[PDB]
Amino acid sequence: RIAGVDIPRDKRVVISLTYIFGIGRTTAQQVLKEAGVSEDTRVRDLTEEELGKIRDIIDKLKVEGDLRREVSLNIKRLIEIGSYRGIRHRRGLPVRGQNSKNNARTRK
Amino acid sequence: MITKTSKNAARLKRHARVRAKLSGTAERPRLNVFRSNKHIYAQIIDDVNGVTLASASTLDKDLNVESTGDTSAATKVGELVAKRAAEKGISDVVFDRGGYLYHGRVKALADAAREAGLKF
Amino acid sequence: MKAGIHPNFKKATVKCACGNEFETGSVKEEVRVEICSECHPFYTGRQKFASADGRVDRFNKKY
Amino acid sequence: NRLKEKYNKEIAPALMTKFNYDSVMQVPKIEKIVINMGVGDAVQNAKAIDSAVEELTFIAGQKPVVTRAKKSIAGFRLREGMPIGAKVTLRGERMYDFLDKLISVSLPRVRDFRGVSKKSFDGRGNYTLGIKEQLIFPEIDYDKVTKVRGMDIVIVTTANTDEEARELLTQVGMPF
RNA sequence: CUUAUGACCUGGGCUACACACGUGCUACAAUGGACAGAACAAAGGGCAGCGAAACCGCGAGGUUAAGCCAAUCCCACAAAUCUGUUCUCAGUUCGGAUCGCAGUCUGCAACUCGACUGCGUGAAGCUGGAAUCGCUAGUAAUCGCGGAUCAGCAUGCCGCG
RNA sequence: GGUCCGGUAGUUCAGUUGGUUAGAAUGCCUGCCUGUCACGCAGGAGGUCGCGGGUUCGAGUCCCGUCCGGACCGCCA
RNA sequence: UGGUGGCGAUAGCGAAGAGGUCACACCCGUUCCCAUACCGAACACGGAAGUUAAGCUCUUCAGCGCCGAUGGUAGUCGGGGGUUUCCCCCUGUGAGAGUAGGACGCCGCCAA
RNA sequence: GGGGCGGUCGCCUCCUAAAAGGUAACGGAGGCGCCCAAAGGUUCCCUCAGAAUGGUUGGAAAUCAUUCGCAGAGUGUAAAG
Repeated sequence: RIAGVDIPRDKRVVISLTYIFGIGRTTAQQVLKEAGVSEDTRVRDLTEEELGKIRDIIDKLKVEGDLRREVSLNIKRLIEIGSYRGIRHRRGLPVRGQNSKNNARTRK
Repeated sequence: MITKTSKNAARLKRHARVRAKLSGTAERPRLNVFRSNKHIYAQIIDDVNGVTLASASTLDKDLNVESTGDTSAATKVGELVAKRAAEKGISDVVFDRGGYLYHGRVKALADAAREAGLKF
Repeated sequence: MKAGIHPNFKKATVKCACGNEFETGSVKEEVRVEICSECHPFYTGRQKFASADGRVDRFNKKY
Repeated sequence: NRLKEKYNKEIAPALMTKFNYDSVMQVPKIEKIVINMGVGDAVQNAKAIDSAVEELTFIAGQKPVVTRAKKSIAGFRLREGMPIGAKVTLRGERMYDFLDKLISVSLPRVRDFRGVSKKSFDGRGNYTLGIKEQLIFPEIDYDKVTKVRGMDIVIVTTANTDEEARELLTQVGMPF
């Protein structure tokens, strides 16, 4: 729809474009202000040109179809590059130096 | 290129299939048709001697019609081969469609022969 | 066509967002297209005009 | 229709000069596009195929055919006789209509797209494609779809070798 | 023992990880969350230190720098609270875990092995079995704020309202 | 030597019939209680069916054969 | 050259090469009979734009497949022996997988 | 192949069976005491099993597409034809 992904239609547009992969709340709000399309709209009943002038700005920033693969390529680069950080990523152990005695059930 | 069978080659199996059940002897000869995409032929065959009694076609040298491939020509060639049966009269003939389906120009030939008077 | 068991088929034009045309049939009557084959960058030959792309391995601490 | 006009006018002449065919009707021609649904049924819910049938009759222009399983295999708990998968063949103006929709709207609307696979060939000039999403043309009512099983696409040509089909499908419009 | 259980030096380890126990912190939400506005404390610290205002930087912070050996100056804009707008009961504008990217400070040095910022991603978790604990009023429960230790590092401790 | 029985979690028995689900006590592990241990209270895994072969979409459970045990009989001179 | 037949594929499967004005067939488009458990490739429907590409017909070849007696044997009827769970002699009879080669068609009947 | 004990007693299929039919044994192998309102009757139309290659859920095989493929597959059920 917007960039591949659909949008929950009955909500505010600022909350709704964060469901796409690549922009959070703060980054969404400033591109939405540059878009100039109100920023307090229900996306169910906006019009087509204010729908469409954000396409060009999300084209020149970057989203899932590119961020997913570049973070994948960078992380497998870190994998086979031979780093301690890469081998920790491989083995599922924590990476940011946290202790493995008592925690990190988020991984493994 | 995908193997598309020849329509005539597929037709031979159905014609042999129907010919296994029936054949045209003396004083009970076999009707025979051809349904080429441009012309319709009719033939009368005696099997015990391998000879033909009478025959007709759309490309006969007379009664040519701009149809020459339609049901009007089918009726005309049917009653043509009906009088061809009549002069050396058999007055009886068994039916044998040539691996076709009894609905179209073959049917036109059939009731052409019927009302012209070759008893089936 | 066994009638009734097939849905209705009719002429149904295409409006891309870029405004490109296409003489198309569909079961519906009208389709809004967000991105066409003349503007989606892979079918723009090879990234003709839709790109924000590039990748380097840069090792620069000179500031 | 438009594709038929372009194929008659320019596609077939260009390739017949390119392969130097003596008879101009030795030209390769796309024969049938068949769309085959497959459900991992195995007696889980009857309504999966009973939804995919009328989804595919909206994707194409006519009703599909519920395929019949050949033999039972208990490796899926598949009893022979209960229905699995759907199929529909497309030909005539219909095939060019569907390929039109494909090239025009469908592949650009995939969530992520790189070039179509280089060597999905049979070895004898046929091609097979696998897509993961039902979102082919945008006027499917996308809110009604529940399951996410995409489609299987089989184009059959009169190509005897892979190279002629490979070259002709380029000017058909398949990216590579 | 002085031809090492004594010294010197570099690097590593004291921070590991299939699991278990304890003590704490934070959540599972609308007596809420986000955004704007309005306030109202005590108690301490500051000279190889506190470092104002102003300017730059989205922000961590950076720059020139006022004053203060302090009931003058600085740390230092307290928060909870109240008023209004919005969200409309969902794994969510809850929750932020873990990760990728780009940075800030300190320090010879931030990889094992620091903290912080802007990003993007967004985890489990929708009140917790058998059990079991603290607490007789400014207490409990919640709300922030100081200090020590100190190049940098606090959810811990001590104390303050 | 013949005939008939059974061969299942570590142990003991169901399921072995229902061809189309592998279960129950006990044991073991973890947590709770107790000063500690034992009782007692919460949680959890396990076997993939004596073996081999054959039928069927599909065998623990159908049919043969091999092995292990048990019961019965092995008589008339 | 087309239609239809009989002969054990000695008829085939292969590999190559030619043909189409006529005939045959690919083709054209489903409108009305009729149809596609979905569809004019399929059934039919009614034409004739170009096409020997395929189908089909002829030309060549022993690669495969097929047919194939001659003299040899194995076996065996009947006699006759022997050291006899099996061997031997004679009058006959005649194995097949092996080659000599044959064959990559023979005869009609109706429409050119 | 003394009786007892064991096993068997009717019907169907193959081998034993000596190239017609038949042919015994406590000889060698299996099945049957049904099922099918169509798994019949006619009419009409097709054609397998397996393998190779592509295709996602999806594979060792679910469903498609192509090619090879005399019969390996089916033929309600035992074997034979």
